[PDB]
Amino acid sequence: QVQLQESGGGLVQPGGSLRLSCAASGRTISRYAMSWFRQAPGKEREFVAVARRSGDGAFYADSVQGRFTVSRDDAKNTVYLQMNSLKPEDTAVYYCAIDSDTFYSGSYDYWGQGTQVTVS
Amino acid sequence: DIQMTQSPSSLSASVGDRVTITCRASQSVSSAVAWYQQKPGKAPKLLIYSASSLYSGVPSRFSGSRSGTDFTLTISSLQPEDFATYYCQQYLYYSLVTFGQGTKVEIKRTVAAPSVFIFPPSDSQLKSGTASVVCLLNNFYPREAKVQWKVDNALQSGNSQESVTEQDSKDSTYSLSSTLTLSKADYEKHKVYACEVTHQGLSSPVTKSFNR
Amino acid sequence: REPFVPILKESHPLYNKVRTGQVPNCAVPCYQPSFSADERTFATFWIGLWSVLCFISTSTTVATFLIDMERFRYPERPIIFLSACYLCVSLGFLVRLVVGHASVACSREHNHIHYETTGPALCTIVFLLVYFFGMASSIWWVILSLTWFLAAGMKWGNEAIAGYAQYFHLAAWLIPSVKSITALALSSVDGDPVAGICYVGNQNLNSLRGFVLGPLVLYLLVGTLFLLAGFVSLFRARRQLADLEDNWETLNDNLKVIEKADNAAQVKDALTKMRAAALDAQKATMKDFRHGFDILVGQIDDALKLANEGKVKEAQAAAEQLKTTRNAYIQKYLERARSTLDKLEKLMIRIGIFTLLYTVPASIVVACYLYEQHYRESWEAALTCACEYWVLMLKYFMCLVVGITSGVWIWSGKTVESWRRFTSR
Amino acid sequence: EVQLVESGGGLVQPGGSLRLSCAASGFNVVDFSLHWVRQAPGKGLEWVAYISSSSGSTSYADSVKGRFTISADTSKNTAYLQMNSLRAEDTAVYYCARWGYWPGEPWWKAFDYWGQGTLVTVSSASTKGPSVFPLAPSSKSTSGGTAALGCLVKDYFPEPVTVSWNSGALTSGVHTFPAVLQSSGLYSLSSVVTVPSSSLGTQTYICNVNHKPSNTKVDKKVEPK
Repeated sequence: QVQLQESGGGLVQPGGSLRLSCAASGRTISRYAMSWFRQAPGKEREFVAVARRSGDGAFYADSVQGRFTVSRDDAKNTVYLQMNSLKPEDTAVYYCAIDSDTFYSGSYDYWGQGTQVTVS
Repeated sequence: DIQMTQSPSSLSASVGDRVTITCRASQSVSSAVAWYQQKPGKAPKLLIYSASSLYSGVPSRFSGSRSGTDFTLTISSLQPEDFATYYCQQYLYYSLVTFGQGTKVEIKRTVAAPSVFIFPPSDSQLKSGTASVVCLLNNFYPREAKVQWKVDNALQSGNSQESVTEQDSKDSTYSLSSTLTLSKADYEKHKVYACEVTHQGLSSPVTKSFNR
Repeated sequence: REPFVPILKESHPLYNKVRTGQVPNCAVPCYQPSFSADERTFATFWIGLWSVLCFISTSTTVATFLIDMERFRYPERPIIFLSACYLCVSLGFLVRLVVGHASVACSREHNHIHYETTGPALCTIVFLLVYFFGMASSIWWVILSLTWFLAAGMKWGNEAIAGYAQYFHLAAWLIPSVKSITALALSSVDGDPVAGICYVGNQNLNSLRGFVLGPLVLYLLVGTLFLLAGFVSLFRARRQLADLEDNWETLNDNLKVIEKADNAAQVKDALTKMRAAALDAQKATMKDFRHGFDILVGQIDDALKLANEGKVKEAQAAAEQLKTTRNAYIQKYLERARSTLDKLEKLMIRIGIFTLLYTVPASIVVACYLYEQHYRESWEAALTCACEYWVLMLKYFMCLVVGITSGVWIWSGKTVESWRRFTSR
Repeated sequence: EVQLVESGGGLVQPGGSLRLSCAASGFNVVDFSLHWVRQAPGKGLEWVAYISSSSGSTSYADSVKGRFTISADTSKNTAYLQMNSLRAEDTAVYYCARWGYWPGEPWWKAFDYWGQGTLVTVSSASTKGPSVFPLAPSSKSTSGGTAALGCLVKDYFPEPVTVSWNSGALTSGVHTFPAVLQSSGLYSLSSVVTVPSSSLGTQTYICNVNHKPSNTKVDKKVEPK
């Protein structure tokens, strides 16, 4: 009974920046946690980042830690992945993804259809 | 009688960060609440007494404050010693002392996915009439994983048992182990076993399996 | 622009170094013809109408003080001197209206306006009165705000007001005297069109900064800081009195609830709120008035264990015993705690509203000056070819407003009848 | 300094009775109240009883009313807690704590000088030795990178057991888990090493168990299938 969408795009550049977004639709977020995934050819579905709900923190992967930063807006139900130091080995579609369980089990279901961020 | 609720029940925080642990009294206690540190294995220690006053001996990064009936400990700098459990405890009369739930503070670590290995029953447990399978989840972060036992979609409940280790000494990561115990007769039923696992660092559930 | 005195050089005085309009001698005529001109036909009686009122409302008032021979005292003492200043400030404009614009600041012998310190004393009279009394009035206001803060946040008492005020009243006079005599030695005094007065700043913006732009900001700021500090101290005292009263009533009412209820459970359920409220009131608190709270909480400590141990009427009697210790300490301290704040709130609010009202005109004055400097900046260089009357008439008015407040602040029929019976004889 | 000590821990049958002795060295106990604070394993703290022998003011928590009782002579400067009919929940660790009278500072301080407390358990089944079983990896369980090889110990009592991996020679990611209460009143524990590749080094690894209440020493052998 939900569907989740994202924004952004563009053919970016070696070393660029972006502020990726996923805006919720049909549903609020505040009971869930939201995680930003990736999709690079070679090894898809890989993890990037996760933000919870209660201000208790947010985690990132190894290769993207620090150079990305996840912020969350529960009022507009939109989550922003600040993308800095975009090295060209980050050629990947990006996904917004959502847990069905509030206990952070990672039960992920809904994806959307990607933001196509390719760095040359 | 009165109820003590303590909200940030598990906190992941990096070294040298700033953490706040709150506490809420059900009734209206006056300025009469304390904060304790317990490290695993030893007896607890006093840390804050009479809402905001410091006890003698403890370092001064810790602080306490009161706003009406809502009390709060804050650590401005997360020292690499202060990884333990903090309990909120009111006092009012002698026979009314109640404690909070206690929150655990944890080392921030970069998210890694589990590695999942399924071990069948032994070639000795079959002789004793009780066969147990285990599924080992190794080297991940954070704790919150979901194992699932499906003897060909026979999603068990009550025949499983699970146990994590503590946070690893080196790279700080957990290892969960789930176990299913079964009779001799109920063992060879179906023919396929698999454990299916999810975690927040897993895009898809991982199924590790073997045939009986 | 040609009717801005291009009088021929007489060599000296000033016809070689006034630099007005980027030329040797093109300067200022006596009235203001290029921003309103004929509207001055109104203004010739405009400042007249207020001025007589701003005499009368204070003319009796200091005399009313001389009827009483200091009845009201130190926390209202600088009201008398602040009221006194406006008498002379109005009196200067009275001198203007008894002589006229065309002879007190218009140049008698050289037909522009008066500059500098005149030899035969004329312009210097009204300058001395307006500047000296003006600045001194604002100094009396800011030390009044000092008295307000010392009585509100410190509450040091009228003798402690007296000991500081014996120095500070003679300290106040010095600063306007200092700035007045430095202005007079600098001789930056000059006439002002659509006034007839003798003030400063028409010569240059730097003189305006040197006399009236700076201090009027400064005194206003150091008054407002003390005022807001006193008000936030007042609100802190008000809220702490309110919560101590809350602790008292939830003590007394719940004790009465214990007195007329039964059973072994709700007695402990109420006595725990009693202990909570008593601890909360003891934390606010003097030494006997905290020791009474200590022995009260200890009496509840005596009360509660018998309720734990299955004795109900023993707990009742233990509860009843509190009343005397409530009376002999807690009640008689709550009375003075309430009475002090009530005596402050009923009077010092009535005094501090004079400050609150006063702060607005001073600000509007410095805003009017800050816009008139930009207007003069717009018009001064504007000569040859190429290729807001109400803000003017408002400024002298809002300087005079505070005086008539002393005609309404002193409104009290009792002491007016005291004046009438004293003077009737 | 002042110091506390608890004594009397161990194991009892259900429906038993026991005495715990808290001795205070340094400060005398006429001037300070003793409390008893219980921690069930894997829980928060909870409150039991107190005593304060300036007047004798013994209270109890609601869970222990009708089962627990207390005493505190000040000539021996110590306190005694007697429990009878132990429900199986009451397995825990107990602490003895100090609290000062009203008024003044030592009441405003809460419990400060805690003894380290002792553990008691509602032991229901007789003590015995464990059974040891191999957990060999499959031939299809990662034939290249890491490889997981484990030992399982099951059905033992009481709590402390130790497992040594070749009597000390391995530390490459050795994992040994907390024991869990088996539902039949026993204990079960699991350990695993993640020995990487080379056909598990083709070395017949041995899990050496030690359970001194049963003084057993099984040295089981594990190998891949």
